[PDB]
Amino acid sequence: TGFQICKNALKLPVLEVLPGGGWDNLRNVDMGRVMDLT
Amino acid sequence: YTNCKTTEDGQYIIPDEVYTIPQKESNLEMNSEVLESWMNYQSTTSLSIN
Repeated sequence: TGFQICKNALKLPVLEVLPGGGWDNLRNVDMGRVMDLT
Repeated sequence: YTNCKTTEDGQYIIPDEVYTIPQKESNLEMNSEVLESWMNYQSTTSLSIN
């Protein structure tokens, strides 16, 4: 799950915001991966 | 640091047991001011007699 391979192949920077990630609605803050991102 | 990660906007090398979620900025300036100035003046008498 290391994007470094093709971030190295083609020189673009990876997007920072990503949806596949849990989120606490009470504390209102991101929590952790849920949907895997390859 | 085995499969050594890196933050998405790659300018760091996080260890592969942590993940980051990037955002911020905030600042605030504020100042105040106070001045003054005062003055005064005089008095006079005179008598020339005889």
